Amino acid sequence: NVLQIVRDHWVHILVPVGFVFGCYLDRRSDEKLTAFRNKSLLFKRELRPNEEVTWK
Amino acid sequence: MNPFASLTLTTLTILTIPIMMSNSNIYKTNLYPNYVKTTVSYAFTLSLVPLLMFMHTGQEMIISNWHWMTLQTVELSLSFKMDYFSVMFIPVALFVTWSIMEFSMWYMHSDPFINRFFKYLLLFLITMMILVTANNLFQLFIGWEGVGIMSFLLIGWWHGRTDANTAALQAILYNRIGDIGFVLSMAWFLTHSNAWDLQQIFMLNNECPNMPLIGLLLAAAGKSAQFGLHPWLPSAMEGPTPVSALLHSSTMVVAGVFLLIRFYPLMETNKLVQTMTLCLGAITTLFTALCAITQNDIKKIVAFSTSSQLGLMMVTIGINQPHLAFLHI
Amino acid sequence: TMMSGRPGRVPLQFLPNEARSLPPPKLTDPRLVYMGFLGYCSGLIDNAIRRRPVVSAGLHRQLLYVTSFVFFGYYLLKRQDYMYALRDHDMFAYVKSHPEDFPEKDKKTYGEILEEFHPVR
Amino acid sequence: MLKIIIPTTMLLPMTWMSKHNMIWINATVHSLLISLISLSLLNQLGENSLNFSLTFFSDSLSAPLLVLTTWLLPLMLMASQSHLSKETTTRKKLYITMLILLQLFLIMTFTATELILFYILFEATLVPTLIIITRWGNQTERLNAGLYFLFYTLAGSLPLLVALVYIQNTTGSLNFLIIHYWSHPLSNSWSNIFMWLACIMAFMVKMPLYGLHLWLPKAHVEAPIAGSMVLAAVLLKLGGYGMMRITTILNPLTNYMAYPFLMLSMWGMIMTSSICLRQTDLKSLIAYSSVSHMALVIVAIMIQTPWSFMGATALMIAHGLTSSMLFCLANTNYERVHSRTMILARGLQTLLPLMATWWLVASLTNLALPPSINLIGELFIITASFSWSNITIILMGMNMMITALYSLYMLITTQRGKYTHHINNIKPSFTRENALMALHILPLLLLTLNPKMILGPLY
Amino acid sequence: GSTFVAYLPDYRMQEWARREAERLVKYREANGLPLMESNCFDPNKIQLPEDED
Amino acid sequence: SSLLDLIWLETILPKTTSFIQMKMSIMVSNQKGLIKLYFLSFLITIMISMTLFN
Amino acid sequence: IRWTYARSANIYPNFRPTPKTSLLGALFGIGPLFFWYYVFKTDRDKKEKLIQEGKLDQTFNISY
Amino acid sequence: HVTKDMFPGPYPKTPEERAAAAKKYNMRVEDYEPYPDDGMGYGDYPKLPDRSQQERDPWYDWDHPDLRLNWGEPIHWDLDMYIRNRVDTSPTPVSWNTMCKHLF
Amino acid sequence: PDSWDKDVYPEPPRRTPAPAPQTSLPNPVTYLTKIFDLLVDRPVTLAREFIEQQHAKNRYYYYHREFRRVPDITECEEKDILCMFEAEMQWRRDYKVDQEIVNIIQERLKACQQREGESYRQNCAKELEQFTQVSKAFQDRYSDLGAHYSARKCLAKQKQRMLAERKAAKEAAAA
Ligand SMILES: CCCCCCCCCCCCCCCCCC(=O)OC[C@H](COP(=O)([O-])OCC(O)COP(=O)([O-])OC[C@@H](COC(=O)CCCCCCCCCCCCCCCCC)OC(=O)CCCCCCCCCCCCCCCCC)OC(=O)CCCCCCCCCCCCCCCCC
Ligand SMILES: CCCCCCCCCCCCCCCCC[C@@H](O)O[C@H](CO[C@H](O)CCCCCCCCCCCCCCC)COP(=O)(O)OCC[N+](C)(C)C
Ligand SMILES: CCCCCCCC/C=C\CCCCCCCC(=O)O[C@H](COC(=O)CCCCCCC/C=C/CCCCCCCC)COP(=O)(O)OCCN
Repeated sequence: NVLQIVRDHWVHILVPVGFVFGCYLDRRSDEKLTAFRNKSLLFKRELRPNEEVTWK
Repeated sequence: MNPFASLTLTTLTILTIPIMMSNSNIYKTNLYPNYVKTTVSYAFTLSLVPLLMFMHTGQEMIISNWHWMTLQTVELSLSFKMDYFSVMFIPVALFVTWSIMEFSMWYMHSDPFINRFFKYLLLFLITMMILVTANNLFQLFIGWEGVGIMSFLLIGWWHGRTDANTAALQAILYNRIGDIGFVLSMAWFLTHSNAWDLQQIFMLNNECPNMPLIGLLLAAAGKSAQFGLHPWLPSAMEGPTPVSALLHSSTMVVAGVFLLIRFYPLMETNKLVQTMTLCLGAITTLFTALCAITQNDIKKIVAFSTSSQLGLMMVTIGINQPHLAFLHI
Repeated sequence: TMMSGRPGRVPLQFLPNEARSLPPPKLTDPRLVYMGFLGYCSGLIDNAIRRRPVVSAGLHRQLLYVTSFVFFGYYLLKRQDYMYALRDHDMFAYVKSHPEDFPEKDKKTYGEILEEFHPVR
Repeated sequence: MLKIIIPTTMLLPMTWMSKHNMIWINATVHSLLISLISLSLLNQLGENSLNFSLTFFSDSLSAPLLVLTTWLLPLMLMASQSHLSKETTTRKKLYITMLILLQLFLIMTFTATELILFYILFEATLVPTLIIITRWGNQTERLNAGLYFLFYTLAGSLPLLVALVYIQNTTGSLNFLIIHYWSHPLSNSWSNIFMWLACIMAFMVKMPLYGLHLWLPKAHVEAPIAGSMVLAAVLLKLGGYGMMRITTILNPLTNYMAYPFLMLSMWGMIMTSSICLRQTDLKSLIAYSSVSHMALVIVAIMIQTPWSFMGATALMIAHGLTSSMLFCLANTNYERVHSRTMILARGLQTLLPLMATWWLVASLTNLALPPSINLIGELFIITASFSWSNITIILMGMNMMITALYSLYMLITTQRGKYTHHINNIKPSFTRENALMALHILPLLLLTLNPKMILGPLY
Repeated sequence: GSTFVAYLPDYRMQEWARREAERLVKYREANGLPLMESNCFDPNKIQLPEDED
Repeated sequence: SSLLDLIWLETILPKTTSFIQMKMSIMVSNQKGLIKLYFLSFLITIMISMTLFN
Repeated sequence: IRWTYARSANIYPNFRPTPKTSLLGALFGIGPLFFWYYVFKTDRDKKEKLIQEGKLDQTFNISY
Repeated sequence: HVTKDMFPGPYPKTPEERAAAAKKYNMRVEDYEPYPDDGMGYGDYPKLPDRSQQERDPWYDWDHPDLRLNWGEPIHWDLDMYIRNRVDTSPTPVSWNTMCKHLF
Repeated sequence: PDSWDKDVYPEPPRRTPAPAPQTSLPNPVTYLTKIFDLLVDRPVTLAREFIEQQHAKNRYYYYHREFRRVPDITECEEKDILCMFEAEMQWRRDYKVDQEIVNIIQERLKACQQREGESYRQNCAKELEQFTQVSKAFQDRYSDLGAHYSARKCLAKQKQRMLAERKAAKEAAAA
């Protein structure tokens, strides 16, 4: 019964929320170290006609 | 195309089916021994064909089918060598095993765990086939250890008996003493020849030094129960009669002589190692015959007879007659 | 370093006016969130000491602890960032005014640099 | 990397807000889910590494250890589920909190871009395990074992802090990437010799090196099952990981400074193995076998060759799994007999046949039977030592021989022969214990199919 | 998880190395080049130190 | 086990350190609480500091 | 219980430093270490001398 | 259930504590004999005959038939050395020196 | 089979002598092989054709990754970290490539040894010589670098090798 099992099983949501939140944190870090995006000598590539960034 | 490879791999493949069925319902009935015996007979009659093909023409093949891993410049892959020795020893071993299992269906009728006994016999047979058909030192070592551990498990068949346990531990001890030399040979070969595959070892070693052949001789002496390490074979009679008849009389024991046969091109280029092999064989055969002369237990007498025969085969190895030694096997 | 005697320093200023030229820390700064977590832990310990339901004894008191910790943490972060900015400013000024003590190293390539080689055996 | 750390941290509020009779279920489920998530880290490159951020990174050496650390926690929970039946809910939650904190500290220890952060977390791990040993310990010697375990490690690791800060002040950074790329040779000087000793002793005391191993049998005997599990599987590998990381800056001094240690291991791996032949306690026997294996790993690391490094990594993983399995078996026997002596419970194969099968498989794995990863690591290290010097094989061979002996000894004394008559409280094995053993053993034989995942970055 | 580990993409670049090696040996055998070269870096780019001893 | 592991390896590092620390603690802490000796030591260390570090 | 306690934990309290125990401990704990050290140092020095002299024939020695 | 006073202690020096230790170990005072008082920590424990476990009587109704021990009897210090699966000291039809000389 | 290049893995013509029965007794080998085809090789080929046509119904391609050459360690400044990183990655990729080259040569040698049978000692001299040359080159390039191998250590080894060669050449010329 909804609103009855919730008070006992809401705790199962914590870890997956941590995982997604964790994924977001990793993504935030990635944006910061974009100082060399499409600037490495090995992967210096001209952009596509409908491209803005080599990777995200 | 070329049914030689297909049939030679099919024999080993179908030898393992009852092991997979050991969790099925047939393992909980009394029909399992007949099932395993029938499987062994079918494997033997199937393996009879590649031997016939070799007899007609002289077919030899290496099958490197699965690539296990690559370590820098070394490549370890699942390779089977199906030369004359393998295609001749497989039918003989399968015939002997079929006879032994048919006999055991009568000898071990009263044993509550007879299905486990047949399961163990089949496992030993699979490990022996793996040892014989191996093309690189790692697969050969896998078979070398498998036959030894299966002998340990089968000797201590009656685990409620102290003597069976101590005999099994003794066999393990002597075989590990041989394993020291086997591992020394493996390390030497990979360090110097940069490969464990037999073809590269044969190419790169025209004048084989003393150390790898010393290691191989030590391993062969350990597993074939030569004079230095003999007592384990006679003490290994604590096990059941069927086990002694196949594992210790005609199949597992000849592993050391077979290993020396496998590396016969390198043995003929060393004169000191052949002298040591001949001397060790001579002392082994005479000491074991002298012991068997006055023994009173029939099983011990035949065990000493087997040890003397193995010593004679090593003597044959010493005088540079490997094919004769294989025929005597 | 000892920036106590730095010239033009107001004797008892927590944050001088020149500290307002630096970017203020964001409210979602990890240090601020850590300070809030410390306040929450303090509230939980306070509830445990008084023998009260630890999680839900007083929501107002826990909120007060969290807010006070956040406030003081924000001020502390501003002061710390200002001090580090001063240290870097003094560093750069000194190296600019003393070129003889910091000569430009002649850029040398590895192709013309002999390094001894030690084999592993 | 945060996708592994954040759920582990969220494990704590989950445990503390769980029902009084559901803590084990949720803890096990979410630990297994975290292990599944951490399985993604096995995807590695032949290039440098997976540099997630400025603070954490992963390598082909850290990945197997992280996966093993994440896989360990469910097994520890299942092992500890039995003997904590009569414990208050708050204290069970404290125990699970200690386990979760230890896992979190190990997870952030194995990534550790910077050496000072690595030291901070590697010393932080000392607290939860010390509390576990000294609080939930059966015997009165748990206090002395905790003191020994704490003080050996602290005495070893205190000079390491001075060495690391000195390194940062001279070179300018402790980031591992900059350390590797800007590495310079070490001159033959007394200052550099003491630098080497400070950098090495902290990790060598935790392996443990022979002669510095007095703490390990005590900390293994007096700890609960979870403590023995974690300290035998992962906490011993902290020293090996540390030496593998730190040896990049100790060259070419290590070419001749390693001689005193190599001998101590090369002889020690023999001596302790012989100690295993005459032992009246299962836990002491397994602890001494662990000392022998870690001595062999020390030799591999000090040789400093590629094959040595891959063999050491494989041996670390295999030894961790096998030792945890053996300790689980010993604890299952203890929970029936309550004696922890080898000669009391005999002929157990007559009573518990599947447990006898588990004993046989664990002994075969400890015996280094091919093609198990135990033998892969053992053989790689043996070959590398043979290349180092042709005489080493002798000692190596002896050890191998002795190894098999005591393993089968442990199999024969406890399982074969005639059952003891006066022990009649030997209940049939539970499904929980059998599941624990299966979850221990199946990963070993699965890793045997793909060795390249545990052969380190030098593969 | 075992299936996921089995089918991991070749980020270690084994087949890439195989193919590159095949192309290099093909080229060097066709044009007669002596397979692998003893020097990893061309001597034209290293400024050696004159001894004058 | 007995001679090396249980006897001498325990004698060298742990037991020697424990014995030394216990003895030093006993020597340091064993004071009767008299300010006479305390101020006598104060005077001695004052003269030592005056005559030694300058 | 008495047998196990006597085997494990009753050694050190009954241990007294005597010339016999001191000499046996010194021998069995130091002699083997220095002996193996001398053996391996001699072997490796000989190998290094042969390598420097160039007369070792290290062909096909690729993996180390 | 085991008290502090029945655990093994230090080497007995006076006959009173010698008899007390003999009583503790469940053997006669005249049969009791501790190890010599050297540095090795044998201590209080009795010096039982070095006879192996194999040559014990195979027909006695022991409480432990496999190990051929009785419950409560003093245990040899090296029991794990003689467990019938290891070295045994049973008499042989030929003397030891003669066998060694002949094989050598 | 077109799955591999024939020139990289050269193989002999291996002409086989035609059957020449001398007696009237029918050899069971031919009957066994014919029943083997009839019972195994036909259904296997049928299933392979079915699978091949199923694959042909849905075709998609994958490409070999190309890498651009980057300045190496010999043209790198002392403390410049970015070009050092690029040089290190390039050197590691080259190292893997040479390892695979040695692997190919070793496979060639093993195949020659098995194929030529008991005439291998004379009929595989060319492969033995190629393997000797490649092994010498690889040992010169990459031996004794250690567990922590890097481009700078290889460069230092190569530089000391050039020192030895130059000194020996000068001494021989001035002998
Ligand atoms: C990188 C680190 C990451 C994590 C940080 C680590 C620390 C975290 C917490 C820090 C402290 C804060 C809380 C502690 C207060 C103490 C209260 C307590 O004892 O617990 C009772 C209480 C429950 O009990 P109760 O029913 O209320 O009443 C029982 C009485 O309170 C009391 O019961 P009792 O008196 O009847 O029972 C007595 C018992 C009770 O006595 C205690 O338990 C004392 C508490 C431990 C001392 C902590 C000291 C300060 C913290 C130090 C942290 C050190 C970290 C460094 C690592 C080293 C670890 C030592 O004492 C004993 O059993 C004696 C035996 C001694 C055993 C060994 C002692 C070891 C202690 C060391 C613990 C250190 C970590 C603590 C973890 C949290 C513990 C609650 O526990 C809690 O509820 C609090 C847990 C956390 C609440 C989570 C709520 C959040 C979920 C919703 C939001 C979701 C978040 C995500 C956002 C997005 C989602 C949408
Ligand atoms: C019990 C009664 C018998 C019933 C069973 C009968 C059937 C027998 C089958 C069982 C084994 C027989 C051998 C058959 C092997 C075939 C499968 C094998 O070939 O696949 C392996 C694959 O196996 C995996 O690689 C290994 C498993 C992964 C190991 C991870 C363990 C799971 C995580 C748990 C936590 C780990 C804790 C320890 C830390 C690491 C290797 O394949 P590979 O040649 O490479 O390439 C695969 C194909 N590619 C090319 C498309 C990629
Ligand atoms: C199980 C317990 C083990 C405990 C650890 C044992 C190892 C102890 C390591 C030595 C202690 C001091 C390490 C210092 C940290 C390294 C820093 C360094 O090396 O810098 C040196 C400084 O080196 C030192 O000062 C070291 C002096 C040692 C002082 C403390 C002695 C401690 C005992 C030493 C003997 C025991 C060491 C081995 C013990 C083995 C374990 C039992 C250079 O400094 P500069 O003066 O600027 O350079 C000179 C040129 N201008």
